[PDB]
Amino acid sequence: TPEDWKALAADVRSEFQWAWQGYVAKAWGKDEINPVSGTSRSFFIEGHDLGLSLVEALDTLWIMGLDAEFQAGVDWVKANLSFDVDGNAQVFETNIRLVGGLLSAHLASGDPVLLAKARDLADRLAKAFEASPHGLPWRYVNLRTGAVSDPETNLAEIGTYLSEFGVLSQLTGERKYFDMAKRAMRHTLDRRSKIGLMAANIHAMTGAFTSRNASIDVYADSFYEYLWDAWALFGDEDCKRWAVECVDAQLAHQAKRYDGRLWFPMVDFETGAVTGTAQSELAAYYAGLLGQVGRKAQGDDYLASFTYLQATFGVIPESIDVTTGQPRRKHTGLRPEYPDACLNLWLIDRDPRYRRLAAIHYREMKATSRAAFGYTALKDITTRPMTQDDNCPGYWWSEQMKYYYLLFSDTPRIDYGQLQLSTEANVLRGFRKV
Ligand SMILES: [Ca+2]
Ligand SMILES: [Ca+2]
Ligand code: NA
Repeated sequence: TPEDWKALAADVRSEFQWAWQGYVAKAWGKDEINPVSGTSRSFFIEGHDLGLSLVEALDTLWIMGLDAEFQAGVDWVKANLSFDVDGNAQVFETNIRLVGGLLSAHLASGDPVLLAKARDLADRLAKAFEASPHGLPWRYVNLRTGAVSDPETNLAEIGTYLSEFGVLSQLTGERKYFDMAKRAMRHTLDRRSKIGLMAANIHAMTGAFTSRNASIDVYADSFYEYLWDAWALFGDEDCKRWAVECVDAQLAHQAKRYDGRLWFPMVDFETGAVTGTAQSELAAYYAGLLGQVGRKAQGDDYLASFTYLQATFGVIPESIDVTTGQPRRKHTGLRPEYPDACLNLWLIDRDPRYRRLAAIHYREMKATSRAAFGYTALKDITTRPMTQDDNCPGYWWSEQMKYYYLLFSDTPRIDYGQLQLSTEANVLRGFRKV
């Protein structure tokens, strides 16, 4: 019997609403729910929660037509959320989760307060960029005082701002945000090796690389997304060029086959010698990026490596050894990158294969991660049954339930031709208001 995609979408929505009810009951205004114990935890600043999961959920709720829930969340933000806090926030996570989550909720609703708050937060983050003579952000900033800490940063944490900051520039009229984000990316691109790669680790004050490892994976990942995304969102010609050049260099020097499967291990950024054998589950975003930049066959080949992991292990292992294709770790982070890739590739030509694969992933999530008050990360994927930890990461609220719903629902609330998603799946273009 053919899959009833609309029924599956309705199931995703039902499960999301059920999870939201758990959040309201156990973690209202708090950063994350721990859905096994039915408690909450902080994310950015211990003991000074910022409603993280609530903010992350907002655009998802609106897209699903969970309007009462959306408005309850928006109304909480408007009454309660502020960033004048004497504590250190990680600049990267704060931008993609809170600035981006407020922006997508603003674009869905039109509510000016959500933009005001996004902009206030971005101005606090800007101090981290201003503290570097290169415009490379320090990793942490005190939200009240502007004091910075830890300049030993990485491509992802210097280069995952241009989508949110560029949208701020469009909405506010002030070019400073776009300019600040782009300058940091240009810094590392200008320091590409002769083979077109950047090392993943960089110092905000010296402006120099602090390792020799080029990566598509953790430390680097979303830098490469945001090059393409800035072309798509802003028509930036430099970013269009850079996106394709960077991916070309990765395909030339990092694409390696092991046991017939495509992987992208770390390599020396100048010599191309392989320098690692690990691949994170988090690398699966790259299958979608490959399609976006005009390398779809390569993207499908890379997706197939993760499809192998899903078919073999049920849940994709958090990290694997590329030389054996086996897990390196047994726990998980309830990770969204497989349906991320499926949605991004499906947006190209609507091939139902991607729906098939994402449905496996959703059903596996239901079979493994469901807990009393929501969905949780896993302790051990190798035992039967798989054992659970006790945490619903904030990104779950923005990412995989949205990906599944967008893949299955054909919702009239999104213009699928104009849809743009941040690395946190915040919708930054494509809302069709009712
Ligand atoms: Ca991401
Ligand atoms: Ca992306
Ligand atoms: Na969101």
